[PDB]
Amino acid sequence: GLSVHTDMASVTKAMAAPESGLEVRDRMWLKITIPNAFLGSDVVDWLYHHVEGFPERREARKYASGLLKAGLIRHTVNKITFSEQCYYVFGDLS
Amino acid sequence: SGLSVHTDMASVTKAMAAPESGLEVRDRMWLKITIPNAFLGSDVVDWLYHHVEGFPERREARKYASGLLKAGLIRHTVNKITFSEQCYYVFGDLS
Amino acid sequence: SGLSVHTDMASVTKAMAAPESGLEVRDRMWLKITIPNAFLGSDVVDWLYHHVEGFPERREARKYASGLLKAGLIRHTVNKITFSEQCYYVFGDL
Amino acid sequence: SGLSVHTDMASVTKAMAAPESGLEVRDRMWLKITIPNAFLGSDVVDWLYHHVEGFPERREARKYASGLLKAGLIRHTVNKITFSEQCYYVFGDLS
Repeated sequence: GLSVHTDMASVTKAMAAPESGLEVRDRMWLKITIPNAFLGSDVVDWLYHHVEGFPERREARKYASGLLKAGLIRHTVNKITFSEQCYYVFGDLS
Repeated sequence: SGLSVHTDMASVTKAMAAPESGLEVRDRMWLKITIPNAFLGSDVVDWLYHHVEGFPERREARKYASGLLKAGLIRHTVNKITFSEQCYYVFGDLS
Repeated sequence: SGLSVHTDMASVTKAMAAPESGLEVRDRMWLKITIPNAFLGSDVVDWLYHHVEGFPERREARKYASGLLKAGLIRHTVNKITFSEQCYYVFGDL
Repeated sequence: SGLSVHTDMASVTKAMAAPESGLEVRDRMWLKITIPNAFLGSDVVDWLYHHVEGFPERREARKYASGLLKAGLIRHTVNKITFSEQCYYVFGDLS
């Protein structure tokens, strides 16, 4: 039904139709170059392994959330709540 | 040994930020965007090779996909010109 | 810069494999499998809630779906017992 | 409309399983496997291009990555022969 002889716009319209078989998703992943960034779970891990006084990892997560509230670490996107799957940078440490 | 829950917060943070602290710190971040009906360039190429007659090899279906981008029939999700199988695309104006 | 196309390949790889090399390493991988007519647990829960009368709220549609898995009317694709909306399923022997 | 909590369960399932039932189906699924220290082919190519001098463009860094897979210095996690940026690898025997 379709070939290299078919006009391009018609081929694309067929590809864009319901049930065409094109594999699609409602999410995408993008890589941004940001100097000196770090993953929320990596902060929590570092705290739990290098800072004494956390009985369970849950308490390290809570400290990292405190760090964000104080502006010692900062969100890279417009977000308020602490999250382990988000990326962060250091605050003003002057 | 040396840092505890009793240490000043700024000083902990500055320990974590020093060179050689062990914190995984790198020049990148990954972000999840919700974009309904987006698609990888490799899946366009696969669809074309499987549904459009006359591609002697897969590389010819890749070149045709690049032609779709050039024409505006598909569009990059970010500001980039060259076609790549690893990037995400959406459909252009099909009205 | 200390590495180039003149460096032996084995040494370049041991550099990439070193701690703190820069290379993103994580303890996971995602595998894509072709399985005609598979579906997410959430897609089952949605269909029951929209098409079967008498559920007071969505949670009871979730419990019904878990009942379908117990009965073998739907099946996990991997060896697992607990029903989850995020997992993939196929139909049982009907 | 026709189906309720009083309907036998097998019949509800057969209705859900019929063509045009409205059930969202797919023919691809994604499985997560816990593999220690695995990495994407794309991150290999990014690392090489960023840290190894003498690549005129990124495609030469990819060709180099492919060199590494042939030599067994890196290894596919599933039985695939050719190098792909979208697949996951682990290191080979490094002593």
